[PDB]
Amino acid sequence: EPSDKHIKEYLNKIQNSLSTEWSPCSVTCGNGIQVRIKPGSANKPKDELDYANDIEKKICKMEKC
Amino acid sequence: YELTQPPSVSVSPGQTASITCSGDKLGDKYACWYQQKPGQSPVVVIYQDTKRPSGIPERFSGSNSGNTATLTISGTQAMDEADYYCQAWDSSTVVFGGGTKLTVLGQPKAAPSVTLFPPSSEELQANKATLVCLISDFYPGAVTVAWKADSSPVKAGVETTTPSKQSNNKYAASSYLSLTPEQWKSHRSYSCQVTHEGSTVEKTVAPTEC
Amino acid sequence: EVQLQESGGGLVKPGGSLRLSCAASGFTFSSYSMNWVRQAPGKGLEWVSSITSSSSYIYYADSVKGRFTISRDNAKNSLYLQMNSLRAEDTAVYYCARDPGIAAADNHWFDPWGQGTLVTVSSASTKGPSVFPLAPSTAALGCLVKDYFPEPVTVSWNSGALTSGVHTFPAVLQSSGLYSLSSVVTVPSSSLGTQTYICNVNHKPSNTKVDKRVEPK
Repeated sequence: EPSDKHIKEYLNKIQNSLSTEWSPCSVTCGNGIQVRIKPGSANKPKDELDYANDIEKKICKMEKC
Repeated sequence: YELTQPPSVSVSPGQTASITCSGDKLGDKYACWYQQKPGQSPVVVIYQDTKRPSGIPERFSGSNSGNTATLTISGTQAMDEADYYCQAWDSSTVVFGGGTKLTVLGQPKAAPSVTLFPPSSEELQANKATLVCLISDFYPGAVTVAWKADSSPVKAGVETTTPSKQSNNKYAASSYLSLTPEQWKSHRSYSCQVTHEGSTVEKTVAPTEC
Repeated sequence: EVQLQESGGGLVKPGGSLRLSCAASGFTFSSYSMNWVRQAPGKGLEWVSSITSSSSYIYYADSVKGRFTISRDNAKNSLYLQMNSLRAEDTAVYYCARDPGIAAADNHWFDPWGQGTLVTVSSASTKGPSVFPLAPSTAALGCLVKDYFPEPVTVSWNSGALTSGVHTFPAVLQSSGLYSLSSVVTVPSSSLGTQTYICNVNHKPSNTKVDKRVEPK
């Protein structure tokens, strides 16, 4: 269960690719996270986004260990 | 939401200054730090808890966890003296800490340079007269200014600033004595006397001199 | 060069209204959230208001709610702050500030800041300065800037062509409630006959500029 602060750290890390498309997995081995902008928020400019309203997260499990 | 900082942190040159910023579950938020020198606009030195903008000296670092964001200045130099403000974000409201004044102690002592100007001819012909005593490049930043008419302490017409930091981290101050042209022309002299660390620098001007 | 320049400050009567503007350049103004921040003299920074790129989301500090209105004109690369029902405690330098953060991560900071514009809420009247030369005896010469209100006064030398050796002293508040300051420049004594020295004293609150020539004797 990754904390919201750690999820926000990944959002900042991939700030250049953050979109409504699921991000790459945060790790290449083990349990990581994937993040995206909600499809229903696709038409909001970047500065009008909000973590609690507009961001989705899901767990990913990579096997390249 | 409220952010709290110590009002004052002091450090010796080359030592580490630790400036804290505190708030309820601050570690779950992003913190940033602004530097403000006297008479200038704030400048961000740390953002996103730990990130340092290009151009900011490498000796500034930051962290944020728990209930404390920490600005760390390693090997502090005199030029790092400033007020430091932390800032966070809570439900679209931007919150600033109250600010920490960073003092670098143990800097070299410096006696004040004192320049005393007589009343200008233009001001005298306007039936006014001001003696202007400009005090600069002293450290530490505490002086007491007294004026003499010939050799009598002046008890009226004196206005003196609080010392303020210069760009070289020494201090500046100014003192003004208002008098009449007839007082200026009729006394043998007037003196501005600046006492710094128990020693005094006196400058004198006279109407019968140029 | 990313730049923000505020204008519109000055003296305003209690209960009066004033509109500040902030002109932006060097970045795509229309895509950034913009903020106003203020700082009372000798006090700390206090956030005032924010507006997103499209003006769709606006927020105010509780201390200004119902009295101030933030707005923007993207076509003019301009940010505005309409200030109504002003009180003595609104006296402050007002700063324009860009937010280049990552809103999706709740990650907000201000960079850059404008130079600020001073708003003085007072019942007193403006007074422009009386400027006198401080003739030299390297030599020191300067200008005495006497009896003005309110702050601030700026002083340049030779229209900004002379910057080295310039020391403009912080103003003294006087018993009359008026301010006075001095600016001095240290110059080579040999130039005292050849080089023209002029202090340019600007007191925007009274719409007064004085260019005082400072000659020997």
